[PDB]
Amino acid sequence: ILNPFLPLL
Amino acid sequence: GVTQTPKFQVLKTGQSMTLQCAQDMNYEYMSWYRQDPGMGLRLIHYSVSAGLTDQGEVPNGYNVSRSTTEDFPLRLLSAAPSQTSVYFCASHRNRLTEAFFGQGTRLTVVEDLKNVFPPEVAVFEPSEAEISHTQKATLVCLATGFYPDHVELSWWVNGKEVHSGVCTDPQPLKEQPALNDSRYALSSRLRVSATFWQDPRNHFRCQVQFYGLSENDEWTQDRAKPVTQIVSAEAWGRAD
Amino acid sequence: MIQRTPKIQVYSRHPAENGKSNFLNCYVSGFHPSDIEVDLLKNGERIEKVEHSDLSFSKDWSFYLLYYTEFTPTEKDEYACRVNHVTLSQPKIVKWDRDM
Amino acid sequence: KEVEQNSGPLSVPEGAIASLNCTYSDRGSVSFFWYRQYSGKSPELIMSIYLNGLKEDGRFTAQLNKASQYVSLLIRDSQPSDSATYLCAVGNHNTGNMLTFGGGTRLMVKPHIQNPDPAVYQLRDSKSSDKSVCLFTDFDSQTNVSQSKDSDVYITDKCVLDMRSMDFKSNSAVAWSNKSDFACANAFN
Amino acid sequence: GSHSLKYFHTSVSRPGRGEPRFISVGYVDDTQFVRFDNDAASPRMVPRAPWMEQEGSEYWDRETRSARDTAQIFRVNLRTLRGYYNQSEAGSHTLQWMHGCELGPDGRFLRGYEQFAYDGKDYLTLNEDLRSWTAVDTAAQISEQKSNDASEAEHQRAYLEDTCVEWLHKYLEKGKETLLHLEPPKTHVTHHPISDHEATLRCWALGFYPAEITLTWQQDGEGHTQDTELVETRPAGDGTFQKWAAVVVPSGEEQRYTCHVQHEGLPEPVTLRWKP
Repeated sequence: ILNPFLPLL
Repeated sequence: GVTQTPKFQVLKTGQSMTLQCAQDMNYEYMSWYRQDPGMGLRLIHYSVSAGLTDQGEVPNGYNVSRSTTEDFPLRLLSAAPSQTSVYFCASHRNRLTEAFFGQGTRLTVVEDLKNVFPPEVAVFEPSEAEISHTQKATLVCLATGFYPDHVELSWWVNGKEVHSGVCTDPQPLKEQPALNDSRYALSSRLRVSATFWQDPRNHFRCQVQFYGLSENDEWTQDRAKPVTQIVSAEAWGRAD
Repeated sequence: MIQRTPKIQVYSRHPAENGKSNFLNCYVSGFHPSDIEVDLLKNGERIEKVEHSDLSFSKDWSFYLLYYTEFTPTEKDEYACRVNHVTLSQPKIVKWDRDM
Repeated sequence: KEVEQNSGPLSVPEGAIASLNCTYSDRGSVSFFWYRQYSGKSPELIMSIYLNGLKEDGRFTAQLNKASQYVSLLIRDSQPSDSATYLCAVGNHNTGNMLTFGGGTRLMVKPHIQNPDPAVYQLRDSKSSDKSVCLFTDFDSQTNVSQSKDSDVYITDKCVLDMRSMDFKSNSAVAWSNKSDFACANAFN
Repeated sequence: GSHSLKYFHTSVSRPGRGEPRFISVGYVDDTQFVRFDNDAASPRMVPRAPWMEQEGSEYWDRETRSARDTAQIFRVNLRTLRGYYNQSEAGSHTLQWMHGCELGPDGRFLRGYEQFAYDGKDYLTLNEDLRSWTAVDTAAQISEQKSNDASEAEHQRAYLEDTCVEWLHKYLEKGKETLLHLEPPKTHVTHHPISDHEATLRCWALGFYPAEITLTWQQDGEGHTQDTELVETRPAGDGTFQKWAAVVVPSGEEQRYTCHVQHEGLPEPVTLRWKP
């Protein structure tokens, strides 16, 4: 499944 | 970093209003939760980014919109008693990471503005039997007949606010447990040494901040306007 | 701002037999950025039922794609792949050779 | 509910260890939080946890076990300021609805009263009103204060004050009535 | 080592032509199994492997929401990086993101990785410890700081060590016949006269899975430096892969030449010759 955790660059 | 307004608010059944929420952090996600007394937070609505909205667990009664990233107003369409509650706004970096909440909004929905009343305040002086037997003096403050339950009680000794020796009830009492528009009582205690109390140059004040009606609300009655206001009571020390 | 020109191969899924149904492949890879045009030609004309794969990339970030279509080769029919990309002045056209 | 906490309230002696537990129904949860709320205030984050096992921060330890679908919080060396509602929240990635909160567990850190001397005093109004309140004070932390059985008599909950410079803690409850029938002597039964 | 779950994300800005293009693909080992493409009215995550055709709507609803959340943040990040590098608002730029988890032979987590690239060049890398980041430049250092403050490493590690591994198990179970039961190369030599005195021997490996393969030409069973062209391994379009290797040989000397194929799907390495 896709990663639930999304970095803000 | 999350500014939410107003802090308190009273509404008549059927009125509408908007609760403001602004964030400085520019996160994509914003939310609205409410909490009834002694309960969990329940999600009302939320927004994953500018111009998107979704329904939480308890959407009924409310609308939201997200023109800009920064703001997420909540809108009570038609006020009802069941919406009497504390409302918290939040911002989030991701859908499922830490929520950063606003200061909150306490909202009471009342059937008619002529139920609102500021509190009467009275300070009660220490018992001499307490002074004799313990060498300490307990003052009691007592705030009566207020409504809605939107008060902050403080103690001032010689004009400076105090926290040591102080103790306020957790919640207030309903004066009329039967009535659904019952006004409330709230007590507090300040305890000082007998010696301090018995110097009569020492000034004790119980201040009760009340949150009632705004300028632009409408008052149509004999009594003055249950407007936002402080109500105090005082005692000086007593040699005997 | 990296730019890499695509590498191209054109080939059948299965060894070619005249008169037998098959698939014609054009494989572009090694390219960046991802915008690309790829078409399969039958005798110089653009075939229209051409499908392609979902854009993916290698360790080096360079992209790859497969364009493919059902076909039946004949001795006579000539097939190629037209590729264009920002890195090309002019379409690269690569002929299908069935032995490769 | 999706997120289950016992509402309590729970007592812990001051200085002792508090333990709080939280279960959640959906295996697809992937984020876990402990928030603290002081009465009628906004939840303040104590600890976040995402990997199975333990996570430590000062007096606070959180344990996550995703196979058993519980999170817990442990508080060492409990202090008065740890009295609060502890709110468990999960990120349910299957449903997507921001953070889901449990009903909260209310924790009361109870200090030892050194020299209990249960007594009832009576207080006169600072203005001539002839009105008075009753003060039940100096009882121990295991004494609970019963609620009014008379519709005309009001009795508060108990609260504890701290005379910091005296290193001294007292419990207190207040009672009052409109009836002149009203004697303090037997108010608190 | 043994098995992997990887995703590959591409966002491309098109200023003035609406929101960025966003494509997401997922691979178990060398087998693509899902995709999401926002070029559409309502882009959904969809299956790309027949063993994924039997998932309920709970899968597709979540993965679609999660895909769209990703596109959104990639838009935001594209804007931020344009600022960091002070580029014009007319320009099209590419932000890529790859991440994956690998199992050891015990079926447990062995390693995890994650890497961002801006305009085709490393930008920000999650280090091997999965606890910290390496930034390529001043802009990427701004990003490092912000991810440190946000505990992003910790969140990524939870995904990579736990969720990723747990779904890899599920996928390997559902596609067992394709992912574990490998496909060895069908293997043959063709012959192409170049002139009067030389020919090309072309050694074919066809229909093999996974993609990793070795094709070698040898001369009386020893290593020669004749002309030996090796084409890049290419997809057959049906989930398997192809490669060939070629040598030019003196006409009449063909049978001094052996092709050697190695592939995980073969019991033993194989050897092959021209069959006239």
